[PDB]
Amino acid sequence: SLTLADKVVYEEEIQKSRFIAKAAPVASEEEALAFLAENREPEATHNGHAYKIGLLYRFSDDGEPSGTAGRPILHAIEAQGLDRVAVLVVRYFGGVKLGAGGLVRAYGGVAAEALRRAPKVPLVERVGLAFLVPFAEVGRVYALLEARALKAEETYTPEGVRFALLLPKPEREGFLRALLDATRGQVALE
Repeated sequence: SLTLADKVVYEEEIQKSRFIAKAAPVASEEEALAFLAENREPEATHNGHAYKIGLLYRFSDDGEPSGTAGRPILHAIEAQGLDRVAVLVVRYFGGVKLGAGGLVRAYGGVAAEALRRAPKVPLVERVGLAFLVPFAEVGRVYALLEARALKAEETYTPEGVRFALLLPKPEREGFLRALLDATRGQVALE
């Protein structure tokens, strides 16, 4: 999954209605509601929104016909493979009715455009690994760590060196395989 690397604002007029999409990365529901509260415009016709944080998601039509604003925004977030993102779409009615179909395309479309234009970065979960290395294998492990640009907490004991490492979840498997290979399996995973 990708998340936003900065906040973005994108405005577009559709059949005279003014749509302003404001998006930001959010790592907790507290942050999502804080962002929405700060960016909502009280005198707008509607402040539709949606956000996704892992399994947690939320969407709101704020008065628009049910299913025409909130879900389309959430679908735009999901369609671009984003997570830990909140999107608000402020709307100022301009005198021309868009119709349910047009609303779905407007809210979803403007949210999608804002998300496409925003800078994005991979959403990575940091995880830890710990293992005990016999003294005969320590040299090979330090070389491996250097070779993979990894730094670890080290504890020297009578049975060898205990290493504690933090790294991206997607890289955990590759590292353990590299470790087991460099030491020919002579290590105790903890």
